Amino acid sequence: PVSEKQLAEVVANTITPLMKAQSVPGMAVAVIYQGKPHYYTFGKADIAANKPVTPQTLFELGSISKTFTGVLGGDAIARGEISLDDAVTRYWPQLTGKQWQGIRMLDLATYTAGGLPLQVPDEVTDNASLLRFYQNWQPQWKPGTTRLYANASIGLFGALAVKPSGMPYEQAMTTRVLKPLKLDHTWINVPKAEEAHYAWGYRDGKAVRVSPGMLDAQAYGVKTNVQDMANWVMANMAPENVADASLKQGIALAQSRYWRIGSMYQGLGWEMLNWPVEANTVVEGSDSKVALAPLPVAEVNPPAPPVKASWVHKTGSTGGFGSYVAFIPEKQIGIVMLANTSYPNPARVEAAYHILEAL
Ligand SMILES: *C(=O)/C(=C/C)[C@@H]1NC(C(=O)O)=C2[C@@H](OC)CCC[C@@H]21
Repeated sequence: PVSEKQLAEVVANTITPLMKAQSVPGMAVAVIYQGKPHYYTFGKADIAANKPVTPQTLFELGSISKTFTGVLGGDAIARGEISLDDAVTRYWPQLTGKQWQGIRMLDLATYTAGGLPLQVPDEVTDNASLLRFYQNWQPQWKPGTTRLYANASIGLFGALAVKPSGMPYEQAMTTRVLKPLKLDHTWINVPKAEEAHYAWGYRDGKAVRVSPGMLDAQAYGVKTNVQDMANWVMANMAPENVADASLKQGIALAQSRYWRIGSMYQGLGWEMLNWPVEANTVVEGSDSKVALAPLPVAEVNPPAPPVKASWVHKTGSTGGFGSYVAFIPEKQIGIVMLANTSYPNPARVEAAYHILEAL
């Protein structure tokens, strides 16, 4: 098999050149292999302070936060609280606009509502304005025909999905996903006492961190360390090991195939491609020109339950952070790459593929 010594060389020889080429200050990596996570840390979390990256350093996950959103939703579905086939309106009777008529919770969850934009406008600062926004939105496409990557879409699915529980989103997440999985250093809002662990992001020489915004916890506001993230990946890769019945089901639902777009399949948060898949196919869908383009979908009805022979992944970025996670259930291997610099997505998947290919 692969030796620990060999794995360390593979990780160092892949990660060290990447950091130098992409000028990334710090990086924390976890490689899941043979039932155990292996940690590798590099560089700095804060240049000014000269603080090294450690397995406790907190990185902004950006869109990888959507995997937590998906699982939390799947768990609510498994509890009988929500259904993906339900009209959005069942959860928001105030959304009276007739354009929402045939739009389901599935569409919000999978960016398939019909043209919801990338971001919730900055002018949207509260509930009543959020209503104004969706109420005046005019869909470019009919529901279930076009996938357009949007925080305005999945962010609303997140808010609405926790409504029947009676709990605010943050408490629903902590109570039903984070605490049971022992993700004690995973935060939507980082306490004052945990702040010294929070790395600084770096853009083009400026120290940066994520700013607030409507539906941020649902779409891009989660921060964690590489330990919690490795254990999160391990729960999603092997949910047979998750004791909570509905949480086990929610994990499955988030890795289920709802739509096919080219060579990939849309889940709830997670995205998948059939394994074996070559690097060039994964890398080519990594591009922003592609990731952000509106594309037609082929519906999978009924949705297909998780398939073990899959490359499941998700990229995430904020102004100062660049993260990526990928695992193959069939092979029980996975990788987590957290970084305090948003470097090119294709570079992320290339390195992840190369090291996983070594296993
Ligand atoms: C998820 O990480 C995410 C939310 C939409 C990040 N948004 C942005 C952005 O700058 O608007 C990026 C881009 O990386 C350039 C494009 C894909 C999504 C991500």
